[PDB]
Formats: sequence, C-alpha cells, structure tokens
Amino acid sequence: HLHTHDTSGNGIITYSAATQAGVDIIDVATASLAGGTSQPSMQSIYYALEHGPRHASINVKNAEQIDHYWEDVRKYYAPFEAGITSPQTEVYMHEMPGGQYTNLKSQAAAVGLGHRFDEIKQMYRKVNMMFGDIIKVTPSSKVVGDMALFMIQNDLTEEDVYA
Amino acid sequence: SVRKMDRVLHEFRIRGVKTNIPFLINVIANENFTSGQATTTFIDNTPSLFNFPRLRDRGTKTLHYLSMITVNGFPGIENTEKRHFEEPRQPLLNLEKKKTAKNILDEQGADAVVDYVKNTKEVLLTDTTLRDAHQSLLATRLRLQDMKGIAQAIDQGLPELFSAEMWGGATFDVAYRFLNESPWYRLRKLRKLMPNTMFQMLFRGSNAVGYQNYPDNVIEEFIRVAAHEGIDVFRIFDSLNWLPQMEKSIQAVRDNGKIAEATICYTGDILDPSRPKYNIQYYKDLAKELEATGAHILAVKDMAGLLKPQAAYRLISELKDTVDLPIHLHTHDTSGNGIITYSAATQAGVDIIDVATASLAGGTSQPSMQSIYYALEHGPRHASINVKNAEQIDHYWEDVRKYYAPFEAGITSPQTEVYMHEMPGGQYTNLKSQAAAVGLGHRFDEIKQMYRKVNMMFGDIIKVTPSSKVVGDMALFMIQNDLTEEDVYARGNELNFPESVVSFFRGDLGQPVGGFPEKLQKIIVKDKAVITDRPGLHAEKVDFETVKADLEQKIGYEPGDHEVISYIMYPQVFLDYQKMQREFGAVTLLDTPTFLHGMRLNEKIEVQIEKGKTLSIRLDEIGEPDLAGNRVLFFNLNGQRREVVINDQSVQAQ
Amino acid sequence: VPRGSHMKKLLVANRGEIAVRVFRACNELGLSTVAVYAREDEYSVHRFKADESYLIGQGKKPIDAYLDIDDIIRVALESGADAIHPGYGLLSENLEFATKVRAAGLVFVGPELHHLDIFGDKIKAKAAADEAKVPGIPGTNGAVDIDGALEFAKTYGYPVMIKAALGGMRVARNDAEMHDGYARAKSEAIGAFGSGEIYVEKYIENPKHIEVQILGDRHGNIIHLHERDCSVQRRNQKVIEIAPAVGLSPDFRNEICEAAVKLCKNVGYVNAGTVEFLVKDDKFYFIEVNPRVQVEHTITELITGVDIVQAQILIAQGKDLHREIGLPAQSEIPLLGSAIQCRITTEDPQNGFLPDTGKIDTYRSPGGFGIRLDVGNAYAGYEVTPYFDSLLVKVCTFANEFSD
Amino acid sequence: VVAKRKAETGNPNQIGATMPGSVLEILVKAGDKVQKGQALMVTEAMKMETTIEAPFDGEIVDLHVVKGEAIQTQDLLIEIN
Ligand SMILES: Nc1ncnc2c1ncn2[C@@H]1O[C@@H]2COP(=O)(O)O[C@H]3[C@@H](O)[C@H](n4cnc5c(N)ncnc54)O[C@@H]3COP(=O)(O)O[C@H]2[C@H]1O
Ligand SMILES: Nc1ncnc2c1ncn2[C@@H]1O[C@H](COP(=O)(O)OP(=O)(O)O)[C@@H](O)[C@H]1O
Ligand SMILES: [Mg+2]
Ligand SMILES: [Mn+2]
Repeated sequence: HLHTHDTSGNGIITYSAATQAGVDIIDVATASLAGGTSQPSMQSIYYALEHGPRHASINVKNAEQIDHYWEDVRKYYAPFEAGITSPQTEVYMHEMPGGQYTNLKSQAAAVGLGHRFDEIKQMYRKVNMMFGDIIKVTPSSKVVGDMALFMIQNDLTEEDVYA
Repeated sequence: SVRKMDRVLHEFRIRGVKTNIPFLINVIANENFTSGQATTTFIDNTPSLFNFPRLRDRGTKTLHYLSMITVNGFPGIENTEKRHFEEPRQPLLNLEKKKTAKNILDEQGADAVVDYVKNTKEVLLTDTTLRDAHQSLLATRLRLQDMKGIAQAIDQGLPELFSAEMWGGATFDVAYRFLNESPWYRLRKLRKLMPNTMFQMLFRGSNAVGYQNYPDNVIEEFIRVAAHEGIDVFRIFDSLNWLPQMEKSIQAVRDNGKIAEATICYTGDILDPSRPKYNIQYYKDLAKELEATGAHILAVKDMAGLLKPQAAYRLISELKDTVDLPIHLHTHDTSGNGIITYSAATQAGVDIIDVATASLAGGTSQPSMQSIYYALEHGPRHASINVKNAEQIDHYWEDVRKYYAPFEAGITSPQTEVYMHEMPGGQYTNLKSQAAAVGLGHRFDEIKQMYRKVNMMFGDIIKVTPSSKVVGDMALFMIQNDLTEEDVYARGNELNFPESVVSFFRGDLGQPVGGFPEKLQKIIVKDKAVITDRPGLHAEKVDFETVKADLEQKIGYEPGDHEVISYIMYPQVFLDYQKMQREFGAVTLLDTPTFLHGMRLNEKIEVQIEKGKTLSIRLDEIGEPDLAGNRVLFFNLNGQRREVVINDQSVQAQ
Repeated sequence: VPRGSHMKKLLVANRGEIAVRVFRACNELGLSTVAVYAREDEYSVHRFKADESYLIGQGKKPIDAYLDIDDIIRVALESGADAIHPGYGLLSENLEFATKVRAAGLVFVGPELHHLDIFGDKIKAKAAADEAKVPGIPGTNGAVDIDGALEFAKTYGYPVMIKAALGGMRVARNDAEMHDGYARAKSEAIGAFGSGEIYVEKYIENPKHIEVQILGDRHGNIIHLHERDCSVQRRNQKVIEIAPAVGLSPDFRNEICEAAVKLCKNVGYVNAGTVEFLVKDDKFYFIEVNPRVQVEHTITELITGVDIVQAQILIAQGKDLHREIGLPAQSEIPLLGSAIQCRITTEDPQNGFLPDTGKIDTYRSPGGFGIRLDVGNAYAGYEVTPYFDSLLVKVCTFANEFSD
Repeated sequence: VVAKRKAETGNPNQIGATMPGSVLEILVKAGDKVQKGQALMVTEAMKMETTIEAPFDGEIVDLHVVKGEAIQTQDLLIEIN
C-alpha cells in the first residue's frame, strides 16, 4: 500500500509507475482536496490508467459527483488555506513533510525570522545531514526544524556547533 | 540678470491662486526685452506673449486615480482594504552563458532554429507564465509592472528556454480594457529586458488578436508591426482547424523573417473508436497539409487538457512519422494528467512542450516546468532547463500571485469532468459568470451537461475561442428557455437564437469539419446571409491612410503604426483606453496592490513615473462624505499638501 | 583641457542648501540637473529642485548613503550626466571619489587629483606652503609618534595644537593633556576620517582666522576674490563670517591675498579653493587649503559681484577666467562694501546646542535690500530629522558700510 | 442645507465652477455630441460673463445645474465623456 504526496507535481506519474510495478493499493484524495501537499487525485489516476494495461478500481462518475460536494465545502475553510495550492519541487532539497513546512513557517514568524525562511529551508537540509541523514516524519521532523531555527536565530554554522 | 530672473520665475511655487508668472516668463524670453530696446508699445503689439503652454501635471492625475480606488474600489471586484505586502523575493541565480534559440534566429534565421531543435536530444520548454498561465488562473490580469521585475532573471537564468509565450490570446484586449496599459508597451519593455529569449505569441490566423472580420491587409500589417516590435514566434491557429484561415498568416510570418507554428487544435479522443470524426487519420492529414504551407513548426494545441497519456503517446508518435517539422505540444493540467501526458509525449519524441512556473501551474494552467524536469530527470530523455534557477525564480512568482487574489477563479485543483464537457478554462469561468448574471448559478451542472449535448447537436465541433462561446451561449439559452433538442427542431422557427450561434451557422467563423447539420442550420439562420468561403474575403476594405488620419483627429497626435493597428483591432476599446489615459494617466507604473486598492490612511507609496522622477505620496486624511457624496482627501505629494475631492459612489447609489 | 569637458547635465553629489545653490547656477548656465537623496532625506528641498533625482545608498545609514561612491557614479552614468559637483563636506575633498569619478569618464568639478592629494592631507599641504615660500606655523617635520610630539613641546613649548592630517584636533597645555590629547585625536582620525596620521603645531593665542578665495582656470590664470574673516567661532567651529576683513588694514589684507595666490600659482591650482591663515599682530601663518567651494563663499560673491559657483562650473568646462568667463584682471576685481553670513540652525543654545528635531509649523523668511537667503531644509511642514546637519537657512546681509 | 456635488479634482471629464456666481444660460443637454472649444454654457462672476468651453471632443453625460442657479467654487456644472 503506497502513500505519497503530490507536493512536487509528480504524484500521478509516480502512482502510475507504481501501478505498472504491481502496487496493490494507493492513497488518493478527491480532486477538490488533491494536489499540492495533499495526495494525488483519485479521479485523475483513474483516467491516467483508463487506457493502460491495469486500471484503477473506482466508480469514477460517482466520484466526480461526490467531488462537487467537497469543492463547495472547501470554500468554507478559506481562512485555513496554507496558501495557493501549486507544485513546489524544493521539497527534493529540504525534505520537509507538509506540516513541518507550515509549522516551521509559523515558528519563524513568531520569532521574527519570516523574512529568512529560505535560509531556514537551507539550514533544515544541512541539519538533516549533520544528524546523520535521518528519516523526517513527525516528530523527528520537528527535531530537525527546531535545530535549524535555533541555529539561524543564534547565527551558528556547523563548525560553530562542534567548536 | 535676465537668466536669474528666468530661473526665479520658474522656481516659484505658488498654489491656490493664479498668477501673472507665465506672462512675465514670456516677456523676458523675447529679444526686444533682452536687447534692452523695448518701447512703451512693445507688449501691446506682440501677440506671441499671450500664448501660454498647458502646465503639465501627472501628479494630479495620479492623486485622482488613488482617490477613486481608495474610496470607490476597483471596478468589478470587492472594494476591500489593502494588505501590507512584503517586496517579492528576488532570485539568487547561478548564471551560465549560452547561445539561445533567439540568438540563432537573429544571426542565422528561422530554418537554422528548426535545425537546432531537430538536433536537440532533450525536450525543450516554452514558458507560458507570461501569457497562458495567468490567462487561465488570474483572468489574464497579470500586469507589466510585475512581469518587468523578474524578466531579466528569466532571460539570464533560463537561457535554455525555446521561447516565452508572452503575448496574444486575451492579453491584447484585457491589457487595454481592464488594465489601462498598452500591450505594445508591454512588449517593448519586456523585449529590452529579455534580449536573448524568443518571444512567442498566440495568433488567430483569421484575425490576429481581435474578434471582427478584418481584411487580409490588416492581418499582414499586424504581423509586420508585431515582428518589428519583437515577436519571434507566431503560433497560428484557427478555431475550426480550417486551413484557408491560416495560410496567409503563415506566409506573412515567413516573409517577415520570423518563425511560424501552424497549429492543430486537439479535441475528442483518438483512442475512442465510437468518435471517428477526430481520429488519428484526421490529425495526420491535417498535419501533412500544414507542413505543405511552409510552416516551420507544427503545434498541437490541447486547449481543454483532454489528451490522456496513452493518447498523447500515440498522437505524437504518429505525427512524428508523418511530418518532418518539429512538434510543439501545448496542454492544460485541468484533469491532473498534464505531467504524465508531457512525459508520454516526451517518450514519443515531442520536440517542445509548454509549461508554466510551478506557482502559476496546475489546475486550468499548464503543467509545471519544474515538475516535468524532475519527472524526466532519471529517464532516457531529459528536459532542457536550469531547474535550480527556475526554482529560485518561482519564489518571485509565488509572492506576486498573492497580489491577484481578487481575480482567482477559485481553488487551484484537478477537475476531470473536462473529459465530459470539453470546455477550455476560460469558457468555464465565463460561462459561470453568464449563468450568475441571469440567475442560473444554481443549475451550472445542468449547463455543463447541456454544453456537452449542444456540442453533439452542432455536429461535434472544435471548441476554442470563439467557437467555444458559441456552444456556451447556446447551452445557456436552452436552459434559460427550458428547451430540449426536440424542442429546437420543433419550435426553432419562432425562437431568436443567440448572436454568436447565428454567426457560427452563417459561416462567419469559417467552415467546420464535416459541415453543418443542414436542418438545424436552416432553422437557426432563417433569412440571414450564409457564406461558405473565407469570411476575410467579405471584409470591408481598410485604408491605412484614411484610418490614420481619422485616428489622429480623434486622439490629438500622430499615431504610430502600432496604435493604428490597435485601433483597427478594437476601435471602441482603444478609444476608451485613450480616455482613461487622459483621466488617470499611466496607471501601468503603479505597484499592483496600489493599482487594485489605492491607499490606506497614513500609508506612503513611491511611484516611479519616469527615470529620475518619483512621486512620494502619503495619505494623511480621508474625509467623511457629505450628503452629495463629496469626500476630501488630503495627501502629501513630494512635500506639498494636496487636497483632493472625489465622489463617493456608494453615497450616490444609496 | 581634459577630453569630455563639454556639459549638458550636471549631478550634485550632495544635499541641502549647497545642492540647491549648485542647481541654481546650473539652471542659469542652461544645464539640466540631477539630485541624489538618501531614503531618510526624501523630503529634502534639493531633491525637488533638480530636473531629475535618484535614490542612493539603499539599505545604508543615511550619511553612508551620501558617502556611497559607486552608487553616486551609477546614477551619474545612468542619468547621462556629464559632470559631478561635489559641493562641500561629504566626498568633496575625497581623492578616491574624484579619481573614480574621472575614471568613469565624468567631469569632476574641482581641482586636479594631485591638488586633492596634497591639500586634503594637512601635512602635505604645509610642505607645499614651505616650498612656495609661504610662512607656516612652526610644526613637526612630518607625522609623529607620541615621542616626536613630546619632543616638539620640548623644542617650542606649550600650549600646542594637536591636529589630524584629515581634520580632528585637541589643544595640549601640558604633558598630561599631551598624552590624553594625542590619544583622543588618533581615535577620531581612524574613526570619522578613516586614517590615523597626526602632527603638531604651535598653538597661537587669540588669532584671527582669515581666508582667501581663489579661482584658477586651466589656462594658467589665478585670481583672488579678496579675503573673509571667519574668526567668530565656537569651539573652533565657524559661526559668523564677514567679508572683507574690515578690522585689518587694506595693505595687510592685500599681503595675505598675495601669499594665497603665490601658493596657488606654485602648484597650478585649478577651480575654486580657499587658503586659510591664522593672523596675530601683523604676522600671518598658513594653516590649510580647502580644495573646494565653502559654505561662506556667499559673502565673497556679494562684495565682488562674482558668481563663484557658476565660475567653478565654467572652469570645469575648460573656460578661461578672463576671455570667456569675463572676470577682470586682479586689480580690477571689485570690492563693494561688506557682507555678513549667519547660519540659522536648530541648535538649541539653552540645551548645550543640541540640534532640535520635529516638524516646522511656521517658516516666514524676510527679504528686502541687502538681504540674501540660501535655504536648506526649512519649509512649513518639513520634519527635521536627526540624521543630518542642523542648518535651516543661511542668511547674508550686505551694505556699503559694515555698521549698516 | 444639501451640498452641491463638487467636480473631482484632476478629473478632466468634470467641469467645476472656478468662481462663485450664477448660471445664465445652458446651451447643451444630456446626450449631445460636442467638439473641442464649443461653447456649453455661460456663467457670471460679479456680472462678468464666462463661456464654458468643451475641453475636447465628446458626448455630454449630464448637467448638474439648471438655469439661473447659484454656484460656488468647485461646484460640478457638467460632465463630459
Ligand atoms: N521500467 C521502468 N523503469 C523505470 N521507470 C518506469 C518504468 N516503466 C515506467 N516507468 C515510469 O513510470 C512512468 C509512467 O509509466 P506508465 O506506464 O504508468 O504510463 C505511461 C503511459 O501512460 C504512457 N506511455 C509511455 N509509453 C507508452 C507506450 N509505448 N504506449 C502507450 N502509452 C505509453 O506514458 C506514461 C508515461 O510514461 P513515461 O515513460 O514518460 O514515464 C514512466 C516512467 O517514468
Ligand atoms: N595652530 C593653531 N593655533 C590656534 N588655533 C588653531 C590652530 N589650528 C587651528 N586652530 C583653530 O581651529 C580653527 C579651524 O582650523 P582648521 O585648521 O581650518 O581646522 P578645520 O579643518 O576644522 O577647518 C581655526 O580657525 C582656529 O580657530
Ligand atoms: Mg578650516
Ligand atoms: Mn492554452
């Protein structure tokens, strides 16, 4: 059972590749709550596979109809939208899961470093390597974040930490 | 002594009463005065002393515009209060110097560009961020002021690009009509900031960027001026894939030394044997004809994002075996399948694909530039782009996009129903507005459904601007008046069908594939004139001398060739643009948040109105409206207090 | 005459009253003008008096913005200016600046690099005065260490004046103050002026400060425009200046003027400069050359009829003082009554002359016969900031008789 | 006292009264086409007569005064498009 996020804009193609490799089950979200840092779309992967050797099992017309409800409902949550839903390939560099990204943005705000968030993404990556190259998912991802923020806040390099 | 007087007279700043200073200035300029020989009858006998220039005032038009928007809002969006925005991020680039397609075009010509493309192993990219991406996502509202802040970084940072699509489609009239800025100014400004990037436009074969029926000489002149002003690549299409409407444009682009892409619009589904009208043989036969026109490159325009990946692969592989021209594929990511379709097309040998920067990608835009790079990175064929530079540049666009919140269509996400109704993006949002204005918003799903039925009733047609509007107007009309398809055939003689539908069936958009359904055509057209040849042949003759003199009279100065052609394309819009320039001045120079929202109390802005002239403007007070709606704002403009009266419309319309 | 001396457009690398003074001269000479301004100075009058203006030194402290050599040159090149007038203060005596201006192909309205080098350094300037046979003040051979300084005080005695080469100065009355004085001045030298070299002079008791206005062209003409008495000082800072030196005899004044001319002829001085002397009981001693226009040039203009700033610009254009600029021979240089200049500032005399800040509510300036105003930043509604000097307006009066 | 609509500052489509006085004669009406310099109405200040001329070619939008009406400085007289 494979689970990915569509943060890079490569989620559908990755699921289609996994399908041809014989994956049994994939995690998809309804179109109107899909893409960006969510899962790839359920309805999309149906149609990517439709004319191939292996199909997705879903009533796609019922799913499209259900998606209308979710589209309408999502508008209620405008105040909580992280920002515009679009691909972001820098994830390959920093490797933050979505929540570690928005949280880390809040934390840098509440300590007045919002204006250097790109240095922080960069530090997150350096911290990860400093710690041995680790798996970053909650809460290990927070460990890496707290450290990167701390290091920027107090102006330290990797040399500085060892010294 | 005279020079000092002249200096002092010009230096005086007196406001609130008139003075005799302009008269004094004239007297001391005159040689009777400066020679010392004036007599008591000199002034009384020199009429040239009583001619005074118009005292020029860009400051005052600016305060008028800022007051209008501050108090009354920007037309057609919510009159809200202006957010504080940081400066958009600037990219940190790692520059690599390379020869570009544009350098080859300029040095060696179009056929040498074609050879460069044929010899490239990687898939090449065209960036749509400056045209199609915002046309789809932001109602074509993206402003020059935002484009020019990043243009040079794109030119230097992304020299691998085949071209940037930056003109045509809806940008031409939206610029004039809604942004109060010239599309030609946009082209000149960007052309200078991006000297090594080919500039691509979308060009409708029959009428360039307009929607009337223009004669051939107009289309040829448009191409001449566009090519002279810096358009390198013309993507020529026709809304019904009707080659006679494309032929002359292709030849004129060739004659002007530029690159012509001849376009096929994709519709239907080549992999559906129950829909043979637009099957693979259809596309190969049209491709062969387009190749014979002498077009440099074949474009496949999937305007609705219908192409699924196994169909992309079959389509491209077959076309590459059919013609020798490079193939340039254009899709939309509306279904969420755009990247996988481009990857399929890449494996089939596609030469160039259209991509948008990530922050303006997805949804009804193009697939992401940065994404396709990483999809292909570990494959047999890569994308040619500096991806790290592209990621840095995307920061700027991500910041700039926030300014355009009032124009967002809604949340950017996949929507697969496009396979069913086949509306291109704009046809979808428009058709939603139109149904709103007539109080049918609550039945928009029945309308998507009717759009699909109308398409089949009309014979199964290619739906791109303006044929897509034809299908939309009809579907709306049919829902509004409660008709089924039976009803139209039964009671059509006594119904008045929408304008666009009648024009379609009169042949005013050209001839469609397979002709019209005959009965319905009779029903619809009634006693109007039907043509079956190229509409351009019937166009009112146009004399550029006559038009230029008429226009000069109308605007009060000698119009350049670009203005004359604008006026011909969009006469009333061009004239209305002129009136807005006269009232509000060059609003193009305002930062986007100020352009849309005006100013907050105690805000300071800086407007760069020329090189070496900046207006520092601070809003000190916003007066309450009196009963007639008069409000008085007090600004500080460059150290002076300025009192500005604006009428508060909400009081007027109470 | 340097290549490229023709001018259509001039940029002032300065702010305030002196920038407005240069723009007025430019406009009268048919030149278009360019201003530069720091962000914090965005409401300065000089920004709006120019034909075009540009922000400089983005993100720097305001004084550093006006010392930003490359950004100023950037603007000059971007605006298409021909020439930079450096005004006074700021970069006007700065060799590096003038070098880079001229290296960027622009006319620097001022003297030759060599003159900025020898007159910008007060040790070098004394050496040039000896060489020209102009009496100086007994001082150390060159720059000195604390031991060579103490030596001087043994040779000539106290009190003594400790001065930085780039002033920047302290009086020493004894050994304790010599150790303290040398330290404090070597601080402010590496501090506000960048370098730490130091020399010592005999301190003269109750001198007058007399200075002579010079103009030199590129055709070997040099003239003086008489002298100015700038003795009215507070803590060695000029407060009121008068012209001519009405308390000295004409003969003695002429002698001072001739000595200035002698020095300037010796070094081939070009453009406007001033030679400064201390005067005590009918002797005079060279102290300094300011190789630039001075704040008090105004009163010399009033008593001679000569527009000094227009002259500077015409000189830089390669013109001849006599044939083209139209100045008479030395003995025909007018001497018309007298003139006095005061600088009205926001310095509060009841609060230790700390400059006041805040909004100017009311500003009504007098005029009439015998009054000249050269305004800085003073107009109703202007906010005086703490970032710059405290000048509001320079007032000069002039009349036939000193008492009037 | 209901205030009169004022002409917007810097708006060349709106012609405001330059001095207090009154309206003697109106020569045009809503909808009329008009040319630069054409006389639109006549006003008085201290029984001196001024003729209001059209600043450019255009169509009259509306009048905001009536014959013999009193006016003060800035009052909107006529709007043009
Ligand atoms: N053996 C392998 N090793 C490593 N990676 C592998 C792989 N097989 C597939 N992939 C990855 O999965 C992507 C999707 O392949 P899939 O067969 O699902 O979906 C394909 C399919 O829908 C279509 N496609 C490609 N070749 C095709 C063909 N010959 N006939 C029909 N459709 C084709 O294009 C999609 C994109 O294929 P593309 O090759 O660009 O991108 C491939 C590739 O990146
Ligand atoms: N050797 C000295 N003896 C007495 N007073 C001096 C001496 N040198 C300078 N001063 C005082 O300081 C003032 C400024 O002198 P100057 O050398 O021009 O310094 P600055 O560079 O600040 O103009 C003089 O007018 C004088 O009052
Ligand atoms: Mg001095
Ligand atoms: Mn498109």
